[PDB]
Amino acid sequence: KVFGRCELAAAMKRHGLDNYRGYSLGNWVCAAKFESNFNTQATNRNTDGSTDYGILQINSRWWCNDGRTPGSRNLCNIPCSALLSSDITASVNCAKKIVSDGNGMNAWVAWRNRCKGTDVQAWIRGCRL
Ligand SMILES: [Cl-]
Ligand SMILES: [Cl-]
Ligand SMILES: [Cl-]
Ligand SMILES: [Cl-]
Ligand code: NA
Ligand SMILES: [Ru+3]
Repeated sequence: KVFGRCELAAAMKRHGLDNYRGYSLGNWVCAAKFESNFNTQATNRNTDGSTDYGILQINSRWWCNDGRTPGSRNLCNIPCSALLSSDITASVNCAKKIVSDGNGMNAWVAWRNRCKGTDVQAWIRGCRL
């Protein structure tokens, strides 16, 4: 599914991400924009052989199992394919664990490089939330 900006904001809110670990909804929307362009089916191979999956480009090296990432973990206890679903529940639940891991949203390099410190509230501007 390719979400609209306010559609995804609404879904993330409904799923408990608004201010999760102190990160306003705009931060989550901004991260999703630059990780996946709001596309739940987004996949990208990393140089290390791992693959990132979904709306929030969660990595197969720690967080989900894809059967092809040697020496990896599956800390979210899910198949990476669950992260490509139109239903964002699995991605949100796993992102909750990632952002709680110690470095907050810096775990998402594109959040750090493109969202951090910016006017992230722009991302939820005009949404009925
Ligand atoms: Cl915000
Ligand atoms: Cl699996
Ligand atoms: Cl959903
Ligand atoms: Cl933090
Ligand atoms: Na894995
Ligand atoms: Ru839902």
